[PDB]
Amino acid sequence: MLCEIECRALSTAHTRLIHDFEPRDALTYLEGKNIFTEDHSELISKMSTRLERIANFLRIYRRQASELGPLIDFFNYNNQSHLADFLEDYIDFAINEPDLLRPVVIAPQF
Amino acid sequence: MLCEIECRALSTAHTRLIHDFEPRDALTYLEGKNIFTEDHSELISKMSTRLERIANFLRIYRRQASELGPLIDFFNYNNQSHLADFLEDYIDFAINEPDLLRPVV
Amino acid sequence: RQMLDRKLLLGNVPKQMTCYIREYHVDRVIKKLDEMCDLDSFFLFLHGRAGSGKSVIASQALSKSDQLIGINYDSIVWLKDSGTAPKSTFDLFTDILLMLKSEDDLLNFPSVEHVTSVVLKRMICNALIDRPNTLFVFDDVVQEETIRWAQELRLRCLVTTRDVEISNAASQTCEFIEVTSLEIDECYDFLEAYGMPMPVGEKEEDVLNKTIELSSGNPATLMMFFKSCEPKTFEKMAQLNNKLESRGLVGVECITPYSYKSLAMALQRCVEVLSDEDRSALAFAVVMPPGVDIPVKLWSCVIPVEQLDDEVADRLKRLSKRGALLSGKRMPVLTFKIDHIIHMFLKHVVDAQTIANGISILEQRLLEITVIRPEDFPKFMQLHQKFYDSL
Amino acid sequence: RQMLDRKLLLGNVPKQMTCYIREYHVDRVIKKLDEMCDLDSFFLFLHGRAGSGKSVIASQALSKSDQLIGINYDSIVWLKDSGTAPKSTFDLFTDILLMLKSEDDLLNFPSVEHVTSVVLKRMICNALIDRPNTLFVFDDVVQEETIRWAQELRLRCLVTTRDVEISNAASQTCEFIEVTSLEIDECYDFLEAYGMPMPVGEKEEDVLNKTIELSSGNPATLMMFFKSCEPKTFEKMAQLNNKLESRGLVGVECITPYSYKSLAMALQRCVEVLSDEDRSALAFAVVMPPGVDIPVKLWSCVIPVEQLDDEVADRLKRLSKRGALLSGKRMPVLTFKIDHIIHMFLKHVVDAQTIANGISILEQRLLEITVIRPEDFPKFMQLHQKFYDSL
Ligand SMILES: Nc1ncnc2c1ncn2[C@@H]1O[C@H](COP(=O)(O)OP(=O)(O)OP(=O)(O)O)[C@@H](O)[C@H]1O
Ligand SMILES: Nc1ncnc2c1ncn2[C@@H]1O[C@H](COP(=O)(O)OP(=O)(O)OP(=O)(O)O)[C@@H](O)[C@H]1O
Ligand SMILES: [Mg+2]
Ligand SMILES: [Mg+2]
Repeated sequence: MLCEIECRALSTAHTRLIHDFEPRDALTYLEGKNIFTEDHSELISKMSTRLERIANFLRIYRRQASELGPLIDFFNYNNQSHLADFLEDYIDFAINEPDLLRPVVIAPQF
Repeated sequence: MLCEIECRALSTAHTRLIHDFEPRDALTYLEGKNIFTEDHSELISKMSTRLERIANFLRIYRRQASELGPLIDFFNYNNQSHLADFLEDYIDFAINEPDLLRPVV
Repeated sequence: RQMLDRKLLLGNVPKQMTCYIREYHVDRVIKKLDEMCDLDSFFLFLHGRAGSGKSVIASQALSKSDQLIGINYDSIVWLKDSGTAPKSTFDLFTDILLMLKSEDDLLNFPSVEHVTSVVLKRMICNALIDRPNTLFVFDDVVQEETIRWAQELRLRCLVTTRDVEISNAASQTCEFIEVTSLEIDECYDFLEAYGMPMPVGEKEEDVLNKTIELSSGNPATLMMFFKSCEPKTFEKMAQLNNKLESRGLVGVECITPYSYKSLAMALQRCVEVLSDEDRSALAFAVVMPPGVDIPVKLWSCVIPVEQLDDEVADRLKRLSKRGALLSGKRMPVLTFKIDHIIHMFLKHVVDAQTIANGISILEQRLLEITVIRPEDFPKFMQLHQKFYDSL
Repeated sequence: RQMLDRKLLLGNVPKQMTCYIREYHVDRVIKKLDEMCDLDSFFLFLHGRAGSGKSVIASQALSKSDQLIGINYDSIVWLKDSGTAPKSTFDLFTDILLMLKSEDDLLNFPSVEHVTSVVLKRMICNALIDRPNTLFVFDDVVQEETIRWAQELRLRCLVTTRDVEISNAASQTCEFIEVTSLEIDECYDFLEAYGMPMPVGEKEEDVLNKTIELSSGNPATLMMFFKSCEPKTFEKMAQLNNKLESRGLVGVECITPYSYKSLAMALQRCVEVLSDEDRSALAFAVVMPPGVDIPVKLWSCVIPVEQLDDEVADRLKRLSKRGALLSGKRMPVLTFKIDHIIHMFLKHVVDAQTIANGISILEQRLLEITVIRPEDFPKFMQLHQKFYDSL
């Protein structure tokens, strides 16, 4: 399982994960890095709308991974690096430099 | 582009690149050795905090250079040699030996 | 500023007051909440007298700055408690399970009533994952079981309550904010805000001051007085005042935003919960100076039970720490005091015989015996003979 | 150290206490648990007086080290028993079936109550495959029926209980840790921990001492007496030590973390379970020099019921092994002793008559025909008359 910090990130960066993203694109990369199952990919892969595949990808994902690695190491490869960069920035304004998360990486989207 | 070794180094030596460093200091030396662009230096040069200029210097950098040379050959000249020495040490404990960590603990 | 409203509505947060806002409190309920972004499973106690306005200010803060929702906390869950039964502390969480649940599978909502607690609790903290930085507002806690369960649920809680004797159950650091009676200067603002005649006749001035004194900062009652001055005529406020010294809150009772027509209806509930022996202490507290700093011994005279009079003080402190029923002061000398609003309720509700009985005993103690010094002058009950003649 | 908390929360483990840790015990409840990794289906009995603090120690012993959960045992299941009905020993396991179950299929949870005890048992040991080397904390066992089923379920159990007369139910590796009354030196630490004037002045040191004696080293009632030292003034501690020798635990009752407002409310339950004839023994314990090593024969005088007498001792041993109400020693001579806390419960918990009645019987056999030797001086229980003087 993840936690509040790692799940608060998937939620904060949600206005964005809706405008450009697709869970079908990540299913192959995750059945692989060992974080899914052949029913998992079935469940998220056959979904009429994308907000469905997205809400199932973010639900299923928060349970399966020991951390938020194999999803930054994916928006990179998928030419959606403007995404994996935002999330890695957010994970950094928490461990090393505390406090700075709310003024810097949280407010500019109110 | 770099790779996992050269990018794992910029990450491992990160607790340090925050305490003493500045991307403005390196922009001139890199627009030069041909690894930046006049929008690149604009983007990293106008940033309110340094952790911004640092995170953009390390993001932008990992894409542009064919290798991790023109950044050791800089912490040297900038009196920040205690940095370029740590990174050259790290590139060596991998360049001269074929053994590391495996998937373990 | 349009995303908040989505989040406020879905967290069942009541709309904050607009025509009059308290910057000092609302601004003090927001501050303390921001300070707790790093902290987890914390209690904030917005405690006060019945009708003070605690519940209004919580929502006020929640909706004012947009930082609390979005920046400091991701979502809001605001649930009214008011639980008295023993099943109530369990029922609240069933309503807090579906709240937390998805719009999907409210259809699948099972026979939740027939479920073990150890399951509702585990079932909640099992779905609470999908809820990063959650702030739960528990408007109107009476029982400590809700405080108990909550601490077992490692929740982040704003809490509106009257009794601050249950916040202490929790064995974790707790922050408190007391909703005091509306200060004199403030009141004025409250009136002008809703609307009232401006100070014009020196007497009219003085009379308005007396009125603000009576209702010891109880916006609920203040509203009751206001709503019921429709003529908005001073000449009709003076007709209304009188009605009070002859009908208690009862006559003033009118339809208001308050769930309650009459404040006496509210305070009832504050007199039921009271320790059986503490109830009578209050019952005998009726025959006392109103809004006057008076000694413990002078009180020892009417209150039930060797140089062990201290038991009087213990009752007066406990009673004061249950919806602010009393206002004990430490210096110069240990003294308490009643408030008019707190006075018209008990007076018009308690037994007159007890009132008389009490008034008869006091004289016995007397014969035995703002800078009042009832140390050589307690013998005399003639100082408040004005109040004393009324019965 | 973040994975534990996940595992603790899901196993319904309570927040470990922080402001004061009983080192020697928590460190003795962890040790013994580590020693048991191979031996499967074992019982650990953390048994003590009521409010003596057993349950808190299990919270801490599973919350200090990172070894017990992850290293020594994979998962935790902590369930509070408190079962009295005959359906209770079955109901506990229904709550231990869903605990063990997956987050999925709590929806599918069937009509579990309507099933045979041969199915709930088989149904549990059928799903118990998933989690191996799993320990189950059974906070507050009263019925030996629990200990029975568990042994049939080959479980690994920590057990918090007051009566240590149920382990007899298990034919097995039973190991024990007794939560004693808080030692004198320790207490001090407990007080200082919660913030309190320490023993400094003479009369006050002598005044601070009296306190412990009364609580007779008891954390629960040592807490209740502090949540009632609101002023925190020694002058107010003395005001109360008094309140105690006139109101028993009743007056000191102060709402706190303990599910119980009064210790007498707790001990009740320890006096209901008691053998009918053993119950009668408790009543006479009251009339006795509280906190004194006193002979068996001197007890034979008040206790109900032969050329040879040994029935008094049998009652005193059984009674001592069931809530730790009485403390008996072997050497120099077979003697037992009551504890103040165990004494005030009765002083306010027995028929006002049966106290006085019993005193007359003791005086009758009194005439007859720390090194107390009531062998030539029993005729005069005056050494204890200091207490006997009291009605
Ligand atoms: N800031 C305010 N503006 C306008 N009216 C107020 C305000 N504060 C309190 N009131 C009056 O009190 C009523 C509701 O009081 P509120 O719920 O705020 O008090 P409370 O402390 O919650 O009482 P309780 O604890 O019984 O819920 C409103 O209908 C209004 O009449
Ligand atoms: N280490 C401690 N720190 C603080 N308070 C304690 C401690 N141990 C016991 N207490 C007091 O006792 C109360 C709970 O006692 P605890 O549950 O630990 O005893 P117990 O032996 O479980 O009693 P029971 O067997 O009746 O459950 C707490 O609310 C606290 O007041
Ligand atoms: Mg309200
Ligand atoms: Mg307990």
